[PDB]
Amino acid sequence: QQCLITNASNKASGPILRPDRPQKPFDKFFIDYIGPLPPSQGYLYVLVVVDGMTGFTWLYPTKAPSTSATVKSLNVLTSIAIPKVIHSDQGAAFTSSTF
DNA sequence: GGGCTGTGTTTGTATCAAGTTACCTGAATGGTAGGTGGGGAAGTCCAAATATTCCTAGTAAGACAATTGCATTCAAGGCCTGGCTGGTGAAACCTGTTTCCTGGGAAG
Ligand SMILES: [Mg+2]
Repeated sequence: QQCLITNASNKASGPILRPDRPQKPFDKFFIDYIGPLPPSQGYLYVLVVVDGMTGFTWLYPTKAPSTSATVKSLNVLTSIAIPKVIHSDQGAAFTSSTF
């Protein structure tokens, strides 16, 4: 067990999966902060909410990727309509028990 | 002559600290190798200190004049002291919450 946890596999994973598109908009949002960018107006982080139906991006810049900076960023966007599913990454701000 | 407040002397216990230690880790030491910093010796040049006089300006002084400063008296106001009332500050009790509090940890 000194040689099992250092050598890496020479066996690639198989074919990638293409999951199907949803059949309506407002079904899957794919959200991920970008940044730290170069600063402007006291902003560094930009929430990016892509619709999984189309590609229709939504931008909601914030000061710092906290939980509450995301929550008010979607209250603008939940004013439009309500999604069923929101995908993300396992972010520092999304995995919080508050969010 | 008397009085008031400060002061002192003695006791008990609670609290605070003194005590000794157990460990356990943090840190404190020992032995070494390396390079670097600094310390030391030198020199041409550099800046200040002196010896001088000279002249001049203001320093020093003597006189005078008048204001100010001082010392006293006057007048009363302001503040200190105390007899009193009560509203809050503090000490003891209880806690939930909040924040930290480094510390570790995950994830983008
Ligand atoms: Mg990301």
